[PDB]
Amino acid sequence: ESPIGVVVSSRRNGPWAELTLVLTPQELDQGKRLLLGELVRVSSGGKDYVGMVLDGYYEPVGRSDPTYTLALAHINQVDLEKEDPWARKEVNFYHHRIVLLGRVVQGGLFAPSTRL
Amino acid sequence: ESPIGVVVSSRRNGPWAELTLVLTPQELDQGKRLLLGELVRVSSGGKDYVGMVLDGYYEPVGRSDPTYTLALAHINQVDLEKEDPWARKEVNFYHHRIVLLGRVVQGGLFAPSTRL
Amino acid sequence: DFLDDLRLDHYQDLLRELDELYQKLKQERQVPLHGDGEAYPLLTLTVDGGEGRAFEELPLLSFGLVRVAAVGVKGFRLPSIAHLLPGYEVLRDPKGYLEGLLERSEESPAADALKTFFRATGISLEDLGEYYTKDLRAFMGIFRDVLEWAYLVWGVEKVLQESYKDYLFIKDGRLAQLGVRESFRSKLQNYFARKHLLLAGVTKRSRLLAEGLTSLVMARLFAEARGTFVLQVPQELMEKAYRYERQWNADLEGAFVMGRRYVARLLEDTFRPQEGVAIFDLPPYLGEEDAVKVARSLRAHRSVLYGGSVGTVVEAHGRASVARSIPRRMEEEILARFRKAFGEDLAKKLTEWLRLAD
Amino acid sequence: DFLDDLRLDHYQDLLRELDELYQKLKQERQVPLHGDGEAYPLLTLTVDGGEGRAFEELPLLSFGLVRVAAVGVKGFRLPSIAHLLPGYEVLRDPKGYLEGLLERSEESPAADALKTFFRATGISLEDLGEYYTKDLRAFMGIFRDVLEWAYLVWGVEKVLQESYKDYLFIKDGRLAQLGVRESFRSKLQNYFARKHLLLAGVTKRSRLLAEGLTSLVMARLFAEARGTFVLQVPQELMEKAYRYERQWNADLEGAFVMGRRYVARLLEDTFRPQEGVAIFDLPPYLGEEDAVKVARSLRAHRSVLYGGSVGTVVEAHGRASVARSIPRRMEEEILARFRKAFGEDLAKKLTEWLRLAD
Repeated sequence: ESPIGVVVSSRRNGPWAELTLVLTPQELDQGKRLLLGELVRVSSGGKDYVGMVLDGYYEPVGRSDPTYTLALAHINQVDLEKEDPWARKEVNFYHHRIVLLGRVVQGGLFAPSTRL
Repeated sequence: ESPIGVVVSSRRNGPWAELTLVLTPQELDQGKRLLLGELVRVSSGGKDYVGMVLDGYYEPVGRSDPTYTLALAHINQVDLEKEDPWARKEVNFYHHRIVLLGRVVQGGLFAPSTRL
Repeated sequence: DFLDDLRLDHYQDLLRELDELYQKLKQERQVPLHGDGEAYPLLTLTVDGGEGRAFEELPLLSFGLVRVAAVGVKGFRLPSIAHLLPGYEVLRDPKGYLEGLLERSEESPAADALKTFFRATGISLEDLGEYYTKDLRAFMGIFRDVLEWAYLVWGVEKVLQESYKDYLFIKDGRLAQLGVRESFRSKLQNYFARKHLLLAGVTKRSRLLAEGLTSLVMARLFAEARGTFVLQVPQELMEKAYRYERQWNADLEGAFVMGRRYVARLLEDTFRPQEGVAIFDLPPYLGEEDAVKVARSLRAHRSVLYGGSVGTVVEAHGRASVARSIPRRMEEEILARFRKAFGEDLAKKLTEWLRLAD
Repeated sequence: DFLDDLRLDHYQDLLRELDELYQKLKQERQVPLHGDGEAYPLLTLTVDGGEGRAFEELPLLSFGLVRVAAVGVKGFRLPSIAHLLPGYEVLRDPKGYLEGLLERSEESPAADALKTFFRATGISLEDLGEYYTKDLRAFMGIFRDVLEWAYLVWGVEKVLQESYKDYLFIKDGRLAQLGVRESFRSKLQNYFARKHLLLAGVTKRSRLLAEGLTSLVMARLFAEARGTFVLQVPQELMEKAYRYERQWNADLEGAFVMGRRYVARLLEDTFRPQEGVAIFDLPPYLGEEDAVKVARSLRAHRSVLYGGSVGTVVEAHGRASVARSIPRRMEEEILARFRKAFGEDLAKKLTEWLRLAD
């Protein structure tokens, strides 16, 4: 019943509204993932929308160097599962893109896309 | 029976999902290399994937200027191997890209690509 | 005249000491840092963010940036102190404001810690010297120090009580204190010795030229060495640096560590000559076995973030360095209080001049 | 933690004072920079990089970055001086190093300039005091000043001789010197009065550390005013500024200008409040008529490059601040002389000392 991640950006890409979601290190360790093409609920302004997952990628969050940190933790036999919680807590982020297909209103009517 | 390198990034590039890994100076000195078109095994979440080495390139790792360092090493003679061991350890990184083809599940069934 | 006429004098002799000083380090025994042994839980002390943007970006009035906190294990952290730092008008009598808080009938959480530190070890205002009364930024130079010292003493005698037998204390900085007047550190040494405390303040990376010629020799010992070890710095390296910082560093009257200095390497492979090293100092009443057990405790908490830091040190920074955009946040709040207070139109005049310059 | 009752006592007094400082500034008449008049030719003195890259990134030995030069009209510039400056080892006894250069039988042009300065006004080593003996940084603090002071005298009595009567001398920075006894200031002051030298310490430096609460009133007049004007700041503002700056920054004993401070405006439209302003000092033996003529000379050479600078100041900076990447040039050249000198292979070890770290 809790939200999946955190929304950090939104825009309109052509005829479709889209938003970017970020999964944090605390959520990923519990096994929370988003499949591609999966249907999710988007809550905004007290109103519910149907969204679909399109893209997923990895991007650094904040001012950090994931490559150097991971290489240094690799040349040493450092098991990031449980040896170094602090290093794992700044590099375990993931980004997803979600389109807003529309919404359900009245008694099952589908309002397509959105103007808001 | 050991990982070849360290995985530093992942994303979806079109209809396929690929990842980027780095070979460190320590492993490159042992002759560990990857061939283009080679088939490798990928372990993630307890599951095994078939990967194919697609591309390889060079990119600076950390705060360093490989061109300046190599140029000044060459200008002043300097046999970098037996004279400046620490100069190679900051420039001897290589990057490889691996696409995920699918998984082998059940008793020989092939599951193509991945949504995860 | 373009760089010509170098006329360099004898510098081979300068390298002669460097050669023989390295031989002394090689003579010193190295205790291997194996993974098996006993270790102490950590309680890292950190203030951070106190200096901030100095005054040229701060409003210069009610410049509240002092914020000292601590962290423990995975949630054993103590409540943070975020002392309200007043304006310059009340600081025109540097002794006046401190007495107004120490002698105040009601004690703030910051005032309680300062009061607690005063009667725990008998610290009097005559022991603080005159550096805090020298100038304005000089007052904040050692106000943070006593606040940092108070945060350690207050937690021991008020928050933790008797259980200080299984918690290693880590201080982010050098043990040595400046502006002592030979009494601030005398009362600190015997107070710690009587309680047999385990205060081992680490500096991890130190600085490029925080020391004199010792930083050069220390740098090359680490790179040519292999694996993990514990090394006690011989007094000869320390003796040279202590007398030098007067003629190279700032007004550093009082720089020798209150005890002994130990260095260690936390990572076998580093990609760089000086990565993975940790420098920490111990009180004089701690021996080799105490130092080895302390070094093993740091290795169990080691991390790979900047250069192989101590881990709990950087975690404590995130809990005590909440400054970010202080000048924008405080300026809007300051005008909010001045608008809702008396006048109700003097604030409009105040904005007219702040927006003009500075 | 958070705000937590930041508390206030009284701030109505601060702007009550600030209101009447601005009114006092309006009392004096704003003498405008009239388009017509007479102006002297200028001769600008610059050092621009005496400290430069300090010592941290420099090889720390033979860190000679002093480069004092000058410019006249467009091409009347005098030869520059690149005075030699050995490393920390040779000047380990700072008093001894100067004596070996002052009392040497053969004096370099850089040494002759310092020697002529000492002989012209009778400045002894006791007049310098004891600040440069405290630290290597402190040694460089006043060496850049005396070299600039000597270079000014070096051109008066050797290159100009009789011609020190139709040129206005512009010196970067304030007409003040810190770190020396009152004898240095008193002897220098009366020496200029005897020769009636024209001099102006143009600063234009809108720093917030120096010139504190005074700047919060200076900015009000500059922005509200119109056109080009020259104003004599009342001594009351300097009395506030001179005394207060002792209690904010480091050992700034001695900040009063040797005379009176004048502010001026070089541009009418500026896009910003503090753009186009210029602050210059004058010796006490020059009146308002001389002050007006000095401002006309500065305006006749004005430029729009950074904030409406003086033009000849920035022009001489390009001719006298040729540092760029000094450390790369110094390390390779110093090591070049090491090989041709004794050893020819100890430099290989010397590189190993530096290659690993610093």
